[PDB]
Amino acid sequence: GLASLADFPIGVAVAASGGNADIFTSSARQNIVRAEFNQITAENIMKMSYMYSGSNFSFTNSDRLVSWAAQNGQTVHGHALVWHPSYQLPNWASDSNANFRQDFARHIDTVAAHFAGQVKSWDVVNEALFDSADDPDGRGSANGYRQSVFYRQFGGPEYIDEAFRRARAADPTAELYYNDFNTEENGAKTTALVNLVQRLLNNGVPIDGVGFQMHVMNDYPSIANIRQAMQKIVALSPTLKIKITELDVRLNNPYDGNSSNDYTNRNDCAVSCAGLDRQKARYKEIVQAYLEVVPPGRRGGITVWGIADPDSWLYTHQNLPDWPLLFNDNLQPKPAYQGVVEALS
Amino acid sequence: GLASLADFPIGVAVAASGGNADIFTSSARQNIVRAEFNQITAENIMKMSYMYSGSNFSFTNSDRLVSWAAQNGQTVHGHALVWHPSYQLPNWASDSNANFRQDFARHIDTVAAHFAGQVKSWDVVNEALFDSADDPDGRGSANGYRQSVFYRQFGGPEYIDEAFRRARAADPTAELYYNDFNTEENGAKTTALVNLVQRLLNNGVPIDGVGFQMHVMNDYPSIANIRQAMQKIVALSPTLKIKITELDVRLNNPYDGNSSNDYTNRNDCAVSCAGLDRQKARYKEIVQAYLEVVPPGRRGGITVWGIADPDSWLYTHQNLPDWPLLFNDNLQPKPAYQGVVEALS
Ligand SMILES: [Ca+2]
Ligand SMILES: [Ca+2]
Repeated sequence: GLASLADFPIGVAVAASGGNADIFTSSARQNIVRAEFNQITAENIMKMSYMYSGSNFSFTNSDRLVSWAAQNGQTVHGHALVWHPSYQLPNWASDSNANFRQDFARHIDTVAAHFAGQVKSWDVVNEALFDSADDPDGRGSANGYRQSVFYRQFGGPEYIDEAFRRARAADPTAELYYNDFNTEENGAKTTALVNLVQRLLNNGVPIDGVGFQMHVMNDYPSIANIRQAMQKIVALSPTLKIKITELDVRLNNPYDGNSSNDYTNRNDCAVSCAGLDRQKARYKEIVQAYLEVVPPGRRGGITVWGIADPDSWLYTHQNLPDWPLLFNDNLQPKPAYQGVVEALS
Repeated sequence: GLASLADFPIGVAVAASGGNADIFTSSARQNIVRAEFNQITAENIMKMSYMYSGSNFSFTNSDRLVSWAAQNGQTVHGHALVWHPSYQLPNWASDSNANFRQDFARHIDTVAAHFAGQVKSWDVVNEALFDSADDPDGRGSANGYRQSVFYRQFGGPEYIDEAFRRARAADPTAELYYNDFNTEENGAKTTALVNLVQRLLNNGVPIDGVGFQMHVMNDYPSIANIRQAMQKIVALSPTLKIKITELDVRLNNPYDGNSSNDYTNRNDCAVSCAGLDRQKARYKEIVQAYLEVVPPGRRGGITVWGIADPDSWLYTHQNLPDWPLLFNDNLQPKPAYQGVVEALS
């Protein structure tokens, strides 16, 4: 399948929290992963709070998934050491906690050391950049940075340098990624990414690569913008790796000022519609831009953000159905799957 | 069923956009509606852009639903004449449209007149108040108002006055509501709701009632605050109705700073768990508060926001499973349903 077409990881996000998408329980999903992919990212269960039972570390459920990957031909991309959303914050990660920096170091040291040579790569820090459309903390932009509890407790972005350094000491074999979304738009957040990254390289911070989420729509951003965004990063260093971490492709755009081109019914694109054909071309042109802009030896992987459309976070979004992935509600390849094969080939 | 225990509308949101929850297609859902409820709101298909095919009005799909309702014992609550989210804006509702005010008028006048004796009540304006959590326009607060396209085009909140006057002229029998969420917290948004409603009452605007969406969690906000919030609005006018429009109850609170009390697994509360028992009590206490606070005669209805848990918008939220409604994944009544019957009894 897909993995055989590339010399770098071709990954998928897997669910492990019950219900239909559960990788342990869905032997049909297992067989797609075994046939098509060679790396897994935990969709949720390696997020920060999942490392804890109250205040003790607890790795039973995540060790389960990593041991599954190992026996099923998959490396694992660890997602994620440091990330802000309150639902996944350990209980220590509070403005009130005066031992915050200590508990922050023990987290990185303990988790990275625990998975030492069982995980290929980490999102060491995820989503550190201010995003106008996504600021739950409310605080607005601090020089390009999100003012999350980590920023607030460290007084600045130096929690980023510290997470890299600590992870690198704890596991000297792990590929260490900075990961974020909307940095492919080639706008203000892409510029903040380049400055973020230049600063870490200037400081001697051990970062191995930059992760682009790539949660895109069929027709936005344009690929010239995605191309340029990636080019700008590849230019920063002779060595720095580029990984597409979270690739999914929305047929619907609710931000384009045009409600007349929206698919509003679940039946619209269950078998055949123009949007599925554009989706084949859109997956194709992104994987092409990747191969063209990212030299061999610096390709960290392409990962798609789930197995089958009904598993997707976006199978609904903005009160609109969508069909964002390579496999359809029946676990059958979509024209999207072909676009990726044609690009990789 | 529930509707037989009250002398005000006992309603439910129904889906009609394909898949499992589609009311035209699920005889099992139809039978539940016929048994339990006497009012429907369309979850989606009565939103603004659904009234159009391109630039022309198209009432075909919404007429089918309204026909459905009248045939199966249901009144209809219209949702909504005026609302900001971009996914549902007709093509006219643009800063680039020199005819905005004309197109705005023609929308209200046409849709209201078209449903005139067919829909009992309207959300006339929905979500006009600024919410710190929910500002996609990016503009912040203008004196407690959301600076939506309607607010910008009017230079202020007088689009609200106009929408109520035009609905009243176009369908003089419809009960005319203002609807909003987080106004039950008794915080800053309750205070802005107070200003909003005072102003309309002051201007002589024909508002009939205030809707509380009531998207709550098991333990937040407290019913003391929910009680006082409603009291504050009942206090404004000797005749203003109160309606519960969008009631659902989350077991998971990912805002309480504790990731140790979350249910992370779809199986957690599939059969029984403590959250389901609290949920019975939560539904019960909210309906009791309603009955206590809102005089008979001023009771606009209680509506629950969907039929069965998997139909719910919150069946997943913040990456966590949830179980928000009165019927379970198997269309069996949950303890939630008893809490309602108890409060109504
Ligand atoms: Ca669109
Ligand atoms: Ca919680």
